[PDB]
Amino acid sequence: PLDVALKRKYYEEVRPELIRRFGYQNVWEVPRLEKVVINQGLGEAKEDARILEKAAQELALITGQKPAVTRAKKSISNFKLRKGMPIGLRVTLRRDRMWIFLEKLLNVALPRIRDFRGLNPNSFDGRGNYNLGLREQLIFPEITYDMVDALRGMDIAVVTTAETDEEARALLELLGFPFRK
Amino acid sequence: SLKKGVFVDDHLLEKVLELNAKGEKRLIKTWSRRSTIVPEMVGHTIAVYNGKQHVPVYITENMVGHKLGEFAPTRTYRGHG
Amino acid sequence: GKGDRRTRRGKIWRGTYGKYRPRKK
Amino acid sequence: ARIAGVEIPRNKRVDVALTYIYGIGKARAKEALEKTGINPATRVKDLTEAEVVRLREYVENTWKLEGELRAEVAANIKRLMDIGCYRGLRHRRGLPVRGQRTRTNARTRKGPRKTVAA
Amino acid sequence: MKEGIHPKLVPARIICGCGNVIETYSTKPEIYVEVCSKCHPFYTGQQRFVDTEGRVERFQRRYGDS
RNA sequence: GGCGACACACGUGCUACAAUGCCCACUACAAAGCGAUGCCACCCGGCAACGGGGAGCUAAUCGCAAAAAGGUGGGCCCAGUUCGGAUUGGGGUCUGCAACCCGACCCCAUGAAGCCGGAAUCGCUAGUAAUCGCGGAUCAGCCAUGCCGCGGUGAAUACG
RNA sequence: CGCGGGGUGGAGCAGCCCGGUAGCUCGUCGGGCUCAUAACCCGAAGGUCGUCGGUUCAAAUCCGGCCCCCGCAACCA
RNA sequence: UCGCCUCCUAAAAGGUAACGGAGGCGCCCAAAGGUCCCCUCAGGCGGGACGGAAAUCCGCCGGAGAGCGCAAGGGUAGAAG
Ligand SMILES: [Mg+2]
Ligand SMILES: [Mg+2]
Ligand SMILES: [Mg+2]
Ligand SMILES: [Mg+2]
Ligand SMILES: [Mg+2]
Ligand SMILES: [Mg+2]
Ligand SMILES: [Mg+2]
Ligand SMILES: [Mg+2]
Ligand SMILES: [Mg+2]
Ligand SMILES: [Mg+2]
Ligand SMILES: [Mg+2]
Ligand SMILES: [Mg+2]
Ligand SMILES: [Mg+2]
Ligand SMILES: [Mg+2]
Ligand SMILES: [Mg+2]
Ligand SMILES: [Mg+2]
Ligand SMILES: [Mg+2]
Ligand SMILES: [Mg+2]
Ligand SMILES: [Mg+2]
Ligand SMILES: [Mg+2]
Ligand SMILES: [Mg+2]
Ligand SMILES: [Mg+2]
Ligand SMILES: [Mg+2]
Ligand SMILES: [Mg+2]
Ligand SMILES: [Mg+2]
Ligand SMILES: [Mg+2]
Ligand SMILES: [Mg+2]
Ligand SMILES: [Mg+2]
Ligand SMILES: [Mg+2]
Ligand SMILES: [Mg+2]
Repeated sequence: PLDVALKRKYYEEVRPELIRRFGYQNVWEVPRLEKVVINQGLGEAKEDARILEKAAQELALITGQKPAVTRAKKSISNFKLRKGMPIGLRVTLRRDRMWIFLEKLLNVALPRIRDFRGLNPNSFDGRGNYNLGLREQLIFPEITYDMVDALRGMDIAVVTTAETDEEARALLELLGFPFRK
Repeated sequence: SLKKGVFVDDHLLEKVLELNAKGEKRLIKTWSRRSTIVPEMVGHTIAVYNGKQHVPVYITENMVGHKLGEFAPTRTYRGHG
Repeated sequence: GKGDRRTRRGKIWRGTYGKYRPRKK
Repeated sequence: ARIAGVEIPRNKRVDVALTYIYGIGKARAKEALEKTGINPATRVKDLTEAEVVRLREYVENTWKLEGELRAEVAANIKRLMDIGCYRGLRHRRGLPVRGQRTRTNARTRKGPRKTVAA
Repeated sequence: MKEGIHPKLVPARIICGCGNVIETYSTKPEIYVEVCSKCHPFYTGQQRFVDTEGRVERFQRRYGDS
């Protein structure tokens, strides 16, 4: 679907606010938002390669994409880890499917997080992308809670064309990202 | 606890109410650890007694409902080894 | 059991009275 | 279904299944049951999403609970320590706060025993 | 997207302490969300319900009347 | 102020680990002792501790008093749980010149170890052992689970 | 100098060979039995593997240097 | 100690001794082979639940210091990885 409420909210009322604030000679110079990369690192399923495809089934359900699997770069002794094995799932979502996911994340998921006095605002990476991570997977609407065998969280990479943190913050703020200020 | 109550020994309650309207305030040593503290105690430095000597205790506003002896410990420990 | 002061058994054992063993007859 | 925080109770009884929340039990349970006017002998398994929303919305709103409660008891203790007070030292050193006796069994608050020689 | 191997992702409706989020466009249409914060209970749309800090406040208050 | 200390070690005990059990309601049956510087019916306020009031008793003459287990009914459905209530947070009550060190009690929250205990080891031969409650001395109050007593129910087993 | 073996809880000895895991007796500590000690029983603690380097994902283990130990040898002159 | 490979000695062709200085081989791989197509390292800094010097993820910087089954050399990402 090409409609998707947040996409809109970005175009009508997020873009202009940004042009009003920083002020921009070019339509392109104003920050767009590409690539939410979701990544589950799991040493948890290492010797068990079965547990994994459940986690990928879970990730599919909330993303609408099947993740691909990442495999161990080098071999490390101290926690098991032959250089062969699967460490975790990683899904790239952009372009619509991205949007429909961030919407759900803003209006349902984070709200459901126990505590949550808001998203940490130091996680901006200095060139203006943002990262965060979640402890449990059941904070999502598509997860039924009786389909959790074991908790696994993840890492989320919000990538943005904004050259700086400040602008990147502004973009995401205006989209409705709740921040701990 | 008490309530119809809030007991404070008149010894220091004197010299404290005194150190409010004098305009000057300094170091005051009481044996009264049974008393309660504040509001006009705050900012003052009182030396409470543990049975052995008088220990200076700086008075701030979350020390409020507490007796003075709470900030002047009677025993000496530092563990066994 | 006799040590739960929040019950009839506790209160009796401790000899006391309250919401969990109110005095009536 | 789930009340404050996540805390899903289930099956069992309802007025019992309410204990399983941090901050609530016995009394506070039997209370919110007639102040939302719900049968306590009913089982959380089955009941109207109606009596479910009345129930969540009451509890979550009346008193503070798992997240903010824990953090509030947390903060009290922090205050007791670092103010320098005597209840504070016994939190600092992991020892019993209210009278009692440490020459012998404090175990609950001292840990397992750590034996030494004679 | 490679055809096979995939959740449908069809338009939905969805629920909360609030009304519906028409947005949806998710797998598995008709979902029920326990509560959100936005929809403005519980933090955003700051309610500050149940509110804390009372414990420095209290010790000074019932205190000096007695 | 300390005798109340706490890395630890021992003795005597209380409470348990549950369904011959826990909870709530209703409903029975004791004895011995204490009390007009005290015991306090009954009414009211309070969820309650308790606080107002306030009659009777120098006491087989009024009070402590409810005995508890039991009985009946209902609930819990084998779960670290309606088991178990240690710890801790907050809120109060009473005594007392005063409850920080060091009080007892009520309420809200918190709910720990514990699923019958290694080697070892104690008591008990009948109205006993188990188990259930009650009074008193000391005493302002109380760390009593102690002690000295009172009755309720009430086994097993001794070839030798 | 030369060739061969060794260095691991307090003591004595395995494990090294064949990379991943450090065990055995005794001592030590806490309980028990005894009037008491020993014997005896029930529990526990304790080693970074001489050392410095290297190899590997990983070194007590494989490799090199150095330091001690024990043994053998040092003949025709 | 004795055959074989790498480096130095070796005096800028080749070659060149010593009981000169240092290391390796006596295998291995049905994919670690042929071809076509694609992809590009290590490291550092910043961000990210369990994740720690390091598992996985995201950003920038990083002409090769990585990789090329094993020693060393030469070579090599305009690929041999
Ligand atoms: Mg930053
Ligand atoms: Mg950017
Ligand atoms: Mg109980
Ligand atoms: Mg004594
Ligand atoms: Mg003490
Ligand atoms: Mg006892
Ligand atoms: Mg356990
Ligand atoms: Mg005290
Ligand atoms: Mg059981
Ligand atoms: Mg026993
Ligand atoms: Mg007494
Ligand atoms: Mg008694
Ligand atoms: Mg011994
Ligand atoms: Mg002996
Ligand atoms: Mg060596
Ligand atoms: Mg190494
Ligand atoms: Mg000869
Ligand atoms: Mg000769
Ligand atoms: Mg000569
Ligand atoms: Mg060269
Ligand atoms: Mg040459
Ligand atoms: Mg030449
Ligand atoms: Mg030449
Ligand atoms: Mg050789
Ligand atoms: Mg890198
Ligand atoms: Mg980093
Ligand atoms: Mg190279
Ligand atoms: Mg080479
Ligand atoms: Mg090489
Ligand atoms: Mg080379």
